[PDB]
Amino acid sequence: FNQNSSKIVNVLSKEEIRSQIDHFKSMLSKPETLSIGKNPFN
Amino acid sequence: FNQNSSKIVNVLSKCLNLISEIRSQIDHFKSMLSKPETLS
Amino acid sequence: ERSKLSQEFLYPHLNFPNVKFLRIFISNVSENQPWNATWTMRIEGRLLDNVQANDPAREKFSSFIESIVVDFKLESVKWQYFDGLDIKRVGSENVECTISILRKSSPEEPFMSYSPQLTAIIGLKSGTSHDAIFSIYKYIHLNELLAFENNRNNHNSNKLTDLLSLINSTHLLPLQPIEIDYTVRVDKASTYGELVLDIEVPDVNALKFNNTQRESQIGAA
Amino acid sequence: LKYTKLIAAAEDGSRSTKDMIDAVFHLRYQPDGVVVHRDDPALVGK
Repeated sequence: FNQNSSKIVNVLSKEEIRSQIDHFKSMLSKPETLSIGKNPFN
Repeated sequence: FNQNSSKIVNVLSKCLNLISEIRSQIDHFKSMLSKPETLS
Repeated sequence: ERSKLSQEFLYPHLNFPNVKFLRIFISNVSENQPWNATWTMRIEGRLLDNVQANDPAREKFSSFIESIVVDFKLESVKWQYFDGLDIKRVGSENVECTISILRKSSPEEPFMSYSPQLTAIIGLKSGTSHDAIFSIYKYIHLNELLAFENNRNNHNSNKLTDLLSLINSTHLLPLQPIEIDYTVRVDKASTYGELVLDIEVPDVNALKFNNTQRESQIGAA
Repeated sequence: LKYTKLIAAAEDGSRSTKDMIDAVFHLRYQPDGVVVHRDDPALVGK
């Protein structure tokens, strides 16, 4: 999935779309996980 | 993995709709990202 | 014993999780301005607990914080290693600034943050060296780049396995700080409840109870 | 095993996101390590 996303974005390389491509690439740089801890107040 | 795949597909669909061999490539990319074939 | 380092045994600990949760407030309170200049802004911190503020033995917000930097666009404040940090100055127009907050990192913590050149290839922000090496090897095997390997890893990471296994070692980096952009509000007297950000801090007790109770040690026993 | 049905339901396409996470979770979870609330409707109540 990472390979295909990067590939099709490098192909989309060829204003709004520029800022959006920047946003996408920054988002790909940082994926999100789940942080789980105890529950202080029931 | 599910959440990240979903977010990436949404923002890519938006960016592709905003930019609408070049035309055929864009159409094929739309078709590919429509369903999660990007994994396979 | 061979797979002590793979995140498959480290990431979730639903029986005894490894992290606590800390909440940070960024605010400023304009007082008696023209309607001189008061300019105080505060960074507050508190652990989400049923514990009350008045009770002693509460952990200070500065217990687990390394560096706090505030750069204006005046003068820039840096803190090196109090539940709140207050900064009061003179001036009334307005300012916007960058805040960098770095968190204390335990030695018991087993996860290293990856560099953007890595987390692009593997959809993982942080993992041990073992995970990165295993995934890179799985990658070069998956694309048949195999003992010479030539590509995407080249242009991203910018000759052989003995070569790559240290380029990647260099790629692993120490904990990076949190960056925020915050604007002081001069007409907006109280900016207290707007910017609240939550981060997770290590729980050393859980790490200590976990690394001494591992499948390897219990199996050996 | 304990999660043999929650695992199966995850990749079969059913319960795509919220259904699953609520099924697992007592413990507290946030959607990421760092969560910033640039502006919140309930938090401005302080």
